[PDB]
Amino acid sequence: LPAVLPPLTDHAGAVAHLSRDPVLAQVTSLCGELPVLAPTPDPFGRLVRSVAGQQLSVKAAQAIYGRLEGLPGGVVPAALLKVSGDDLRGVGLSWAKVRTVQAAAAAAVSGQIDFAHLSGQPDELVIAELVQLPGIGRWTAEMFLLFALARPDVFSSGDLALRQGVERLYPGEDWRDVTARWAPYRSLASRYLWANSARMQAGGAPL
Ligand SMILES: [Cl-]
Ligand SMILES: [Cl-]
Repeated sequence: LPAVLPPLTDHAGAVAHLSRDPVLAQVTSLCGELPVLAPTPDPFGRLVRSVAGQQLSVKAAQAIYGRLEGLPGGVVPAALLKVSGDDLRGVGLSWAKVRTVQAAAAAAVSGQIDFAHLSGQPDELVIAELVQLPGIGRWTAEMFLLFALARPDVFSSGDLALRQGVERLYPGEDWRDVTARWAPYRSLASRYLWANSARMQAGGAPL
């Protein structure tokens, strides 16, 4: 299993590598600079945030996480296990999200997932353990690795927007080939695909 690649501290090297693909050379120059992501000091809390916010507006997502933070002991595994399913519903969580949050907390206290020690674990091992939680599939696990843990080399082949972008920009090409070239910077490449979609949604000119 590939060794864990550290988060980027700057994007200069990444953009030069990606810019070897003339499609990304254009996309990166049209979209400009993207902020450098810092790996979270609290993977558990960031997982709960992600789960809680799913399908909600940005303001609603922040609000509900704020209500979780307000429960006794906050967004900490042992504390969350002492809150009733009824009081978790009470903060506004769907039953599906209650079950996911309880399952994640339970996995933390039982040692099934060691959220304090993810940094040494290869992407696929972290993914496999997250996937075993109800309501967390591969896509959610991969989004977590990319955005929460700031891992540099994640291409989520289940992300509709990424796949549509590759289809659009590289018609007739094998996506596995296209995206392999971007390694070891598939996460930044993905973020530039999402940025390009947002650019097009704002009225931008196509490639
Ligand atoms: Cl909800
Ligand atoms: Cl998922």
